[PDB]
Amino acid sequence: GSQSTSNHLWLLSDILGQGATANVFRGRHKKTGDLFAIKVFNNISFLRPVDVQMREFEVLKKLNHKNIVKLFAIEEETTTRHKVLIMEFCPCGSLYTVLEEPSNAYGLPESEFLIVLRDVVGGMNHLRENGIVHRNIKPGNIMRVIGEDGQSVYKLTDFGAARELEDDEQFVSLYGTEEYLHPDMYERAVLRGATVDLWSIGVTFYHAATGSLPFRPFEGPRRNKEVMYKIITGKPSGAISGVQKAENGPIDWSGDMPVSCSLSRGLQVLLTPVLANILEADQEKCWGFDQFFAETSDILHRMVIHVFSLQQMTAHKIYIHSYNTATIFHELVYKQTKIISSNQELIYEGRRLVLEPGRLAQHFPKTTEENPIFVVSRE
Amino acid sequence: GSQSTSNHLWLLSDILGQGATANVFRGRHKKTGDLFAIKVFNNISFLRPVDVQMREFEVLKKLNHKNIVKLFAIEEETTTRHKVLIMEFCPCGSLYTVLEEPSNAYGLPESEFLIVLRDVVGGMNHLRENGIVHRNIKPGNIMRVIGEDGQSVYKLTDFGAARELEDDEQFVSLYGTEEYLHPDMYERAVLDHQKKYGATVDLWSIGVTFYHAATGSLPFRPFEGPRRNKEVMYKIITGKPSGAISGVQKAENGPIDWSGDMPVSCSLSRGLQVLLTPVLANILEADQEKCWGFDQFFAETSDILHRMVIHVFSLQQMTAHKIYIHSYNTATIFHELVYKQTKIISSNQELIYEGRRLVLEPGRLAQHFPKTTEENPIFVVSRE
Ligand SMILES: O=C(NCCCNc1nc(Nc2cccc(NC(=O)N3CCCC3)c2)ncc1I)c1cccs1
Ligand SMILES: O=C(NCCCNc1nc(Nc2cccc(NC(=O)N3CCCC3)c2)ncc1I)c1cccs1
Repeated sequence: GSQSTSNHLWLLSDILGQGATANVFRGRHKKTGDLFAIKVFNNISFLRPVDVQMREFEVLKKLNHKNIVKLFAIEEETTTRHKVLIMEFCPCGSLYTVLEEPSNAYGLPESEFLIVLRDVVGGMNHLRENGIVHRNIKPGNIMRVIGEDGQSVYKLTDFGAARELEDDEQFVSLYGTEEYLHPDMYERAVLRGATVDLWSIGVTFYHAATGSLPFRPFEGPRRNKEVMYKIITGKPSGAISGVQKAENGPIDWSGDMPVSCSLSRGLQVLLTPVLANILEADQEKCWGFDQFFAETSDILHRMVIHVFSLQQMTAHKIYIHSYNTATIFHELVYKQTKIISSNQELIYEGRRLVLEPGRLAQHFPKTTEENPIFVVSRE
Repeated sequence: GSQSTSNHLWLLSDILGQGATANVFRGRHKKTGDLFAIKVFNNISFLRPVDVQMREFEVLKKLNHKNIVKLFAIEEETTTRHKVLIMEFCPCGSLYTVLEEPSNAYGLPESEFLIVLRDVVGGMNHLRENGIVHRNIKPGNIMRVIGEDGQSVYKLTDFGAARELEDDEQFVSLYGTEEYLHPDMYERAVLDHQKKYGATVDLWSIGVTFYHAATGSLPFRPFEGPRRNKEVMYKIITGKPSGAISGVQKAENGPIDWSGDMPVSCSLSRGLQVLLTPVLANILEADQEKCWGFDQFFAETSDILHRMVIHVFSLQQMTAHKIYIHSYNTATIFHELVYKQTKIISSNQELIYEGRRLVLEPGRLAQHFPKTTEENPIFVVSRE
């Protein structure tokens, strides 16, 4: 069948998404023919507590960002009178289907990954500025939109398990007397969450970088659930992935990106610390947000100088800040090349290149994979 | 100063209750003049997420029981149009004020206590049947109402911190796929963690409440009292050896005196204490894997409520004894309970009732024993 509102119309066979509590359909405005995604809650859904039901509406009401799938309106279904959500339609689908593309079997292209990095981060920041916590971030609900400039824009959606956090202050005054409180209640209301998203993002970022999941059972994630729980909960600090090659074999843990990572070493080495800190179940040790945004911004504010090592026959991306000196450039070159700065001899556009030790990165000549700054070691 | 709605009117001076997010006032209905309690929220309270604000209302919409303060209507205040709660008014007040009665300084009388036990369990069962957790139960919240027989009825109220908890079991794959879920989320995604947790916090509060009612004292007492010294309070509640039902700080910065038993000054029969302490001990456990479930709690407490009393008097020590026994319990178990309180070996146990040696058949049921009273009790002497 079909359903509608006074402004929109959709067919139930036009499913875009299915979940425990709701479906999302592709609909059209009755007068313009403009496309929208309509989220409609199911009967099961109405058995949850009313205040829980109210959460998503309240969360989406708070958000308006380029990296959050846009809420256009809340309308009433003509027959049921049930409130539905009218949202931005993203005909390209999600980071899920992108990752299904073969060309992306060992990770997104470096530029597209950086896009993912920028947009997911921008979305998180927005959730954080609004006291929101999503709790179920996955490639499947990070939607892709081809922007004005032909470039992808990513946008978060599916805030079904989301909720607003509050500072404790409103709760505490709430209990007058403490003599009857449970220890936990006491701890919470007398003496004195969000990091769950950071974990999901960490895993999402891992998947985008490698085409693989960081933690997986030998049998695969869906089938071995016991194993999975031990892996993520028994994870050595600093580790980024743990895999089981054995039927009931031990977990091979790693602190670095796998060898087939689609990203340059330049970026791998920046990305790793970020993952290691967010993929920390112990809330004590996981990064807080202000640090997460700061470290990722530090990745995104860098420019790239393309280097090619002629002695090693390898290509390199140097992630440097526009204000960084040449001294620093050479140091970043050594970090990947293992050619001491003293022995680094450069060549640009067929002629030898010499850099004042105090020149600035934004005044280096323009480089490209096709036209890089060559390095060689001169003993 | 005063406020109003279409139907009710209250004077700001007539405050019945006062808290962080709301006040409760005594009002009258504009036509009938019937008294009611009215809960009015403060502005600060509206800074909370709307869904949180909703809860108390959505809770009170679900509840209907004799042990839960009744909701009459949700109306709007005339000047602000904010929603207010029209509630059953309880002139008598709460279990808290009852316990402020001099005669209750060492606990309630067995008769009230048993009533308090029954009602609280009844209400807590209603909450549990509706997935609710109160979270802030205390004598101050437990309202007292005179029933038709002149007997007390107790009723829960003040659901300011309450919420209705989702049963995770009811749905399949609430979260679509798990590969990206934080471990806590994964747990909820595949494992009654939240419902089992929320449940216990009310059990604890109920424990402290019953201990208070039975003794006139709080079980966990820093030397300066709970309000004065929160670090110790916490250490005591957090550091309590299992089986312990109280911890008291006798002196300043002194060690703690732990007890697994009721204090000797307790106003309850030993018959009742022996039954109550294991209940107190298993709900006053901070340890999730050690504490009782709700089901045990209900089974164990109803075990107490569905026992009959047989009044015995021991000629040995000249003392009276309440013997808590099930209508289906046998003579065998009766002499057992008697010895536990009397120390008279079962065999030496010679009984006298209404001036005649009582010969209990070996297997007859405690339902077919003589009806006793504190005034007409079975006497028991040793035949040595
Ligand atoms: O939201 C959810 N899940 C997120 C998805 C559904 N929800 C929305 N979906 C779109 N757009 C969309 C959807 C599906 C497929 C596609 N297209 C493709 O996949 N293509 C086309 C080109 C290659 C493959 C686009 N917009 C806005 C929304 I809100 C939920 C699932 C269960 C409860 S909620
Ligand atoms: O709910 C709360 N606190 C619980 C109570 C307030 N709320 C209600 N209160 C009554 N009745 C009532 C109350 C207080 C006192 C009395 N009477 C006395 O104290 N007496 C009478 C004789 C001697 C002293 C009666 N009914 C229904 C309700 I809802 C809150 C405190 C802060 C926010 S909420």
